[PDB]
Amino acid sequence: ASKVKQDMPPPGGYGPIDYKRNLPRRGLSGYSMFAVGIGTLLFGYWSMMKWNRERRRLQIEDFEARIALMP
Amino acid sequence: PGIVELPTLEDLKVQEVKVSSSVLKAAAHHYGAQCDKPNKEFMLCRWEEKDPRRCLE
Repeated sequence: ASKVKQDMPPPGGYGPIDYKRNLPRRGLSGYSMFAVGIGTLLFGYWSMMKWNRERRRLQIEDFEARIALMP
Repeated sequence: PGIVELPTLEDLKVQEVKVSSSVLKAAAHHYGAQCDKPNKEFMLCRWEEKDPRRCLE
């Protein structure tokens, strides 16, 4: 005496189902990354130049200590 | 071919310097500043005679 009951889609329909590709760009420009790399290299070069000059001075100092002790 | 002449053990005696290498390294700069003259005389004798037996004094 009841209505016919069956597995049916809801009245109206279903919400949209996405199927198309989604691969967003999400990236910097090439110039930006190249510039960051070059700037990092230059900063490292300057730091290493200072440190190596100081190291050469220290080496000279301890070499002179050896020279003083040699006789 | 000849006899090698060597100084006697009494000749080789001296008041030794019994301080370690760290003490010497700590003092080295002032030591080379103050005791330059005998050290340089000894080194000149050494490099001109080419014989340790001629620069004991």
